[PDB]
Amino acid sequence: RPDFCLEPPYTGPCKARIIRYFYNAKAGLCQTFVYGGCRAKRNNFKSAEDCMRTCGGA
Repeated sequence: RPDFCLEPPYTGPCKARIIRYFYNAKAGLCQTFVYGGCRAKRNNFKSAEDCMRTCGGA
């Protein structure tokens, strides 16, 4: 798994409330977080399947 899967979710400095998935490497699962709308990092996915495909295992 790519190293970016280990990074914490990044809301960023914008003020929107957009629900996105991130890979929680401590839990081994994709979970939701609030993205602010700009300056997304790589551990930020629009769907659970893309998140799991990119960063999981079981």
